[PDB]
Amino acid sequence: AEIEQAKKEIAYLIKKAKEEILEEIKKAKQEIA
Amino acid sequence: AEIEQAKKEIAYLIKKAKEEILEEIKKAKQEIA
Amino acid sequence: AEIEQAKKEIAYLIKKAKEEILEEIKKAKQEIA
Amino acid sequence: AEIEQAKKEIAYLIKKAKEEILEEIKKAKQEIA
Ligand SMILES: [Yb+2]
Ligand SMILES: [Yb+2]
Ligand SMILES: [Yb+2]
Ligand SMILES: [Yb+2]
Repeated sequence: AEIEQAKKEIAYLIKKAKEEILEEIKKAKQEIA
Repeated sequence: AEIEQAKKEIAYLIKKAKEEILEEIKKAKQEIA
Repeated sequence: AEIEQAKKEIAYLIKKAKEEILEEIKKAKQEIA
Repeated sequence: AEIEQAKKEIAYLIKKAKEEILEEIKKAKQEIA
């Protein structure tokens, strides 16, 4: 089930990227405001 | 049509990530400026 | 060549998301600083 | 191994996008705060 495996891997990369970006926006906000 | 289904799922994850990130930038902007 | 087509479509979505997010960070920066 | 190649290409695009966005948040932070 390689198609599904590739999708799973991509989804995990998106989930990690999203979370790190949201964290960094929030932490910048907290530093400034 | 598994290839298309995987693409659809990935596209939805990107769309959600994009929207949440843009929202959080705008809300930070509004808090500061 | 459906695999390649799906990749092309995903790549375009990432490129649009990246560009919009970078634009919005820069415009927020310009408003504040 | 086209499925794996497409996954590799997508992963690289995500990695570049993530890194550029995180850099730009940090640099904005540094300019303001
Ligand atoms: Yb987190
Ligand atoms: Yb929204
Ligand atoms: Yb642009
Ligand atoms: Yb870097």
